[PDB]
Amino acid sequence: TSHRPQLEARSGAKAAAYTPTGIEHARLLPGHTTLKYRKRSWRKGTAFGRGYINDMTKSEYHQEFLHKHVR
Amino acid sequence: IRQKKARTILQHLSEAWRCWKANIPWDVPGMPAPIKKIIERYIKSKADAWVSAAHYNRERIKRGAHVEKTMVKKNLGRLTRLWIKNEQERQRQIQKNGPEITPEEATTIFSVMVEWLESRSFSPIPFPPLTYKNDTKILVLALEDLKDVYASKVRLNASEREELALIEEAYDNPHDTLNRIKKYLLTQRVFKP
Amino acid sequence: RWNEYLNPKLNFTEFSKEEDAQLLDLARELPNQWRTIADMMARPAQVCV
Amino acid sequence: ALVNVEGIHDLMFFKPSDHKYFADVISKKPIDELNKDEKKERTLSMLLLKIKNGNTASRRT
Amino acid sequence: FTLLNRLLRLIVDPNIADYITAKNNVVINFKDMSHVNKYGLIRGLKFASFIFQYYGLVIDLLLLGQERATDLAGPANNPNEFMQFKSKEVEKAHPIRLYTRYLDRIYMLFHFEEDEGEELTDEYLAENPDPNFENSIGYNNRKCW
Amino acid sequence: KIPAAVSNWKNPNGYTENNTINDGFMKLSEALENADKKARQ
RNA sequence: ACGAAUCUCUUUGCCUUUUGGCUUAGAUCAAGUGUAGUAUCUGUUCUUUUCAGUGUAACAACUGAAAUGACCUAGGCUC
Repeated sequence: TSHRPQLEARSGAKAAAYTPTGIEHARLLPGHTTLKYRKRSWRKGTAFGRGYINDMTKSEYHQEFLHKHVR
Repeated sequence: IRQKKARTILQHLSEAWRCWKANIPWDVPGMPAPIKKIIERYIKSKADAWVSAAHYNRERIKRGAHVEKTMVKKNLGRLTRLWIKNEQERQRQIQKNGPEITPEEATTIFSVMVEWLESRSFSPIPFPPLTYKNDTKILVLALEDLKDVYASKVRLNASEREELALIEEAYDNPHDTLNRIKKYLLTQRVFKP
Repeated sequence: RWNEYLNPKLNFTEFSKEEDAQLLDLARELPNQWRTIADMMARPAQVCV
Repeated sequence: ALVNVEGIHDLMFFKPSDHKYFADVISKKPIDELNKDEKKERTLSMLLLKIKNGNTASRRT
Repeated sequence: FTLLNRLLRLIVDPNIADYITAKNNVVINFKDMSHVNKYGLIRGLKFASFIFQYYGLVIDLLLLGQERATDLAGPANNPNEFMQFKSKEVEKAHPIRLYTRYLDRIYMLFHFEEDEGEELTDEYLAENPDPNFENSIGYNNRKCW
Repeated sequence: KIPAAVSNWKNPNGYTENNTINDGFMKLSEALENADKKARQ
């Protein structure tokens, strides 16, 4: 039971600085500094001769999956 | 109220997710219908993520991409439960829709075999007989086949030690073992899972 | 033992006369399939046998 | 040869020669025996079968 | 399982055919999932391979016919070895010359003539016409050579 | 009113099928029993 | 009779940690024997009137055989 997150401001009112301690992070280094503005005897011999659904697991894509990777 | 009911509600959610994974229907008898439809909507959303992540990670394992050993192992567990759910849905539909074979196809299949066996004048296999001198030859081969699994193994759990004790009993008193087999072939029709 | 004997939801009572006509009917349509028949009788499989 | 009629739970084995000697336990005449004394004659062959073939608890009592 | 039990009665004692049928109707368990196997062969049975070859015997006899399967098997008193015929007149009697089935895969050798070869194609292109000439697309062949 | 959650999988420290046979199953076994009796005669 | 308080009691309504979470149910693993003998629950059975023998410390238990009708107020020199 987490039951509540941490409100940000209890970090933000801490008196290290307005800034952090003075740690310089690599992702906070400068970059992208310029903003961009928009302007027949053999045949007779035998006996038997002559949708998109909204569910993952009941789909056609899923049963072709389980037919290939469970062999 | 906000505090007392809340822990109870999240216990039904975790329980509704253990039921989806076990492929068991989740029915709480006196639960209100709008609380039931929120838990069902959110269990289906989690299940949608769970399935598509299993497909995504199974295709990485196929194409040779490097996957962790813990994540290869978690993938086989998901794809076992997904495989059984397709297998239970296949069984439920054959009960519901009936057999795919028609009665005219089953008659034709049955007579092709009778015509062949008449043509071969086949003498059909009897029951394992009362006076059969070869009975002990068949037992040696079957018991050795079962025994060779244990030729290598070092550490056995309780099921493997129980398995070897029955085979050593069948060597030590082969005539009582052979009578147990005949009693089962005549009478035993319900089996263990 | 829980699934086959000791679950109190199981049905071990005497069969009525309409259960026996249901049992002889099913045992002829599904010759030896005793776990499928017991699902339909809603009784344990060993009792049906 | 197999089933017949016997105690298939207390004996460590039952032999083919055990069919001959005991044979009252193998027989199936459940009621209408012959007035007590043969109820006594069966229990003696029950005692001798449990001593010879029975497990340790059945033998010992 | 109803069809198995009937076909198995023709070759074995009915107490064996009842046991073998009833043994496939079992509960399957994986941790907390359960169902009854109501349909299909469980291959982890020790006699599962016996059922599987007798069941595949049916399909061989439906593919060959009674007439041609007798040619390949030989007479019942004096049978053939594998790929052995009693004569060449028996060998050339039918366009199917060789048959084998390794478990689930089948192998058939056919030898035709222009007469017998065209008759078959004529009947096929009558009932499956192809004026667009697209039969070459999706014809499986061996990509390793 | 919310019922109390009681799980089959986990226990807290404190406070410790309807459908009938399809007729295709009925009609398959009648056909296979006629072909069996007709063949054995 | 009633306005009416206060103590006792029931019914109705209220109501309490009526699971700390998550994943590959996270995973796996589990009971020696033999020979003599005691103690301790439970179910089950005692349908009998005299006498004789056996038996006992006395009983009991066991083995044998055979008793009913009349009247008066527990009882009968009753038949």
